[PDB]
Amino acid sequence: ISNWKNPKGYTIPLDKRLAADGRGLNDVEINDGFAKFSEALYTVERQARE
Amino acid sequence: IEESEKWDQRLRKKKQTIFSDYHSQASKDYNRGIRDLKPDYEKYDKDKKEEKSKSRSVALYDEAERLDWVSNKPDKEHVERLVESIKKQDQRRLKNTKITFINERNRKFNLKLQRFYSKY
Repeated sequence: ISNWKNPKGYTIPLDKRLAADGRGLNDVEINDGFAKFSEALYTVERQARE
Repeated sequence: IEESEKWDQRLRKKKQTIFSDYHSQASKDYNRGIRDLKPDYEKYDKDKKEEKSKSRSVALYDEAERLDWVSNKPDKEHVERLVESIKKQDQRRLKNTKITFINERNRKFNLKLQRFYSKY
């Protein structure tokens, strides 16, 4: 079941089209280094302001 | 016990009859056909007993160098039962062989899709 074309009508329910992808295998996580990075930017920003 | 023995044979055969390959399928079809066979007419015993009496040389059952088996033309009854068995088997085959969709082909495709992906 292709996301691009099909020569005949051949309606496919949405669940089957959704099931045909590799979205789950691709993880969505963020590095830990952002937490220390942003906080440092927030710390110095307050320090300079005071 | 004899009735229980026959029930044992029935149950024994029941758990072997419950598609794997063409190799075994051929054998299963053949032995079903054998199970539907009716041998031992009045012909075979007469043929065994008659020409054996005057067996001057060579036996009627010898086939190492027998010659007559080439010219065995059957009778009408045997060919008739051939045709009826074939027709019955053909009819049996034709008997056993037989909204998310816009058309009947789309329907069959969706049922195929359902068969393959519903597990996932």
